[PDB]
Amino acid sequence: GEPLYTEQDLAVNGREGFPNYRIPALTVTPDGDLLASYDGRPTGIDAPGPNSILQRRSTDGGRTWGEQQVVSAGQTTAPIKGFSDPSYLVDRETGTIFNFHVYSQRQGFAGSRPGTDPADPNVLHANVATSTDGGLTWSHRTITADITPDPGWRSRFAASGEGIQLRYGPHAGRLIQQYTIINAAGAFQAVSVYSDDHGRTWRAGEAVGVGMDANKTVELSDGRVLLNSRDSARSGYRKVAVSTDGGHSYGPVTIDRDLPDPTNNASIIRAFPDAPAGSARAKVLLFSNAASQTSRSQGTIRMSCDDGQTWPVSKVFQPGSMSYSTLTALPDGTYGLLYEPGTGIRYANFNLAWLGGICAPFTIPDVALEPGQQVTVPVAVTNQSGIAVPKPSLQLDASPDWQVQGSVEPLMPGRQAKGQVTITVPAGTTPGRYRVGATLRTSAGNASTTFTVTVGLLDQARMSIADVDSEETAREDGRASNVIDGNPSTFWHTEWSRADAPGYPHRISLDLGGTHTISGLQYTRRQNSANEQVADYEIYTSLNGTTWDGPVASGRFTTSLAPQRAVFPARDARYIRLVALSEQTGHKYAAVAELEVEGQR
Ligand SMILES: OC[C@H]1O[C@@H](O)[C@H](O)[C@@H](O)[C@H]1O
Ligand code: NA
Repeated sequence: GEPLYTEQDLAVNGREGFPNYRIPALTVTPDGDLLASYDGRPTGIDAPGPNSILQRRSTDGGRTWGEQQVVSAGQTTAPIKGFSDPSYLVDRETGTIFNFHVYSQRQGFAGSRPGTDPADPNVLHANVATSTDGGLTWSHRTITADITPDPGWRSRFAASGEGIQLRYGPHAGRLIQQYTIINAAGAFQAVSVYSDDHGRTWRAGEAVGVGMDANKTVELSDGRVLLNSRDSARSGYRKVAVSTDGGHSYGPVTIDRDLPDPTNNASIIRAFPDAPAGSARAKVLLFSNAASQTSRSQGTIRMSCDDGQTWPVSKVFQPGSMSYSTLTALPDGTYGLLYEPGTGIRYANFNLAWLGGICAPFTIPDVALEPGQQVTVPVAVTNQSGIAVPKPSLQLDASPDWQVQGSVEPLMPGRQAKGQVTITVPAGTTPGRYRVGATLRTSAGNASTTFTVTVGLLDQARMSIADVDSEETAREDGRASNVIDGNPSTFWHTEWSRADAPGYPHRISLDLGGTHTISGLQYTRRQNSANEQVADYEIYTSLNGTTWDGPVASGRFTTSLAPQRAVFPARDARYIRLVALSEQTGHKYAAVAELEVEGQR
């Protein structure tokens, strides 16, 4: 029915006993009682500040809230004791409550020394409070010696927010809390901690990932576990993985470019946690996070109705500052959102009608073309809503001076719809990749997708590296072929891990896959570091890749994060070469996120 958003603080900084409140946690009890947990920070810092774990209770479904009670009390007189980064987990089968948090002594996450004795003051401990009675009374234990089977795992902390219980498959019942660890080589890794015995005993799964951090899991309509992680390598995105063995082990980790993230915690839940395995409702996920690649702001809810493959629906809940957010499914059928507005801990409620979407994701393929050209690309709407909509329309958001229109057949339940998008790119459009937004506008909700229209660039897929002067592959992935992989988040980086690596000049040559009329090169700097930016440069081209004609163009790049063009009289060529002559502030290394070649396909 009617859209609903509502919002109210639970904690403000310098009020009710602490000068700082952070790190939100939120669950629903087998009663329907809502529990909000969070850091009370005397000295305003994460571990090892002598922090407390706090909690409040709503016995009327999120309208009103009881006293600010202490679950875990920090010791601020020496020996100091810190308890921080809270995360709930309900076992709805026994109905027991867990609340995981760190127990820190002298050392934070950074300086945690290997070992697992509770008494050791240089270990950051894994703690879990236990409550068998709805979260009123609490028992306390230290589980580090159970979840460190690799001795070089020198550090750990449970991902703040809320954890899961598997409802399906051979592992049904299993409780799963996510951790981040530090291994011997000091890489940040993701790992599930689980219990097959309702909390009695806990163990660690197989560590997966590099550049990981605070991360969450959700069980999909088929019982697979989706991991969704914070990227500590600062990609601008969420990292993702999947387990087919109930959180023991995950497959390859990828950057999820559907999911821009500023290096912040995020949350991912089942919208319908009790639905049968395999059902339409069992594929529904809500995702909350800072929807900006660069700042903790524009908090955004996304809805997936296809196990998180596609994310058709999104809506901003907070324009301004928004750090950690966590979601929880309410018994009333609405949703709890506990986030960080900046003044402490806020509690928000929304319903699915607020989100304002239609479960009907659509695909419109990427298209390549020269300027002057007209092209029809099809639309395929996968109507997952199961409802009739007489007259849907397609709004497109393309460049100001393009000729664009969208169209979509009537929307029918259970069956797909067809649509079309015609595009004319006028003569004189700047060569580039154009991200065009498409919106499906309908009576019962909107869905939207993006697709790229490449204008006068050559196909990267046909390209290869012909030569590179220098590349780092030992201590990080700085392969030259990264300039032609599509991903501004992966880069070429000249060797750095050895001291005798060359400085400038640097060189990278592309083989174009064939001979093409070419007229320019677009350079994209490395996005997450500023000391390997190319300044002075020359460009060369070749037909046979050994006789080089040039410099055909020359100049100096800016510190602009966007693609920058270097243009030259059109000419046939099978190869193009970039010579980086200098760095922006004089440094040894070059990094390049992307090279595109302006030319005729
Ligand atoms: O030695 C310089 C290196 O510094 C590292 O910290 C960085 O991750 C590398 O990309 C490289 O720039
Ligand atoms: Na790249």
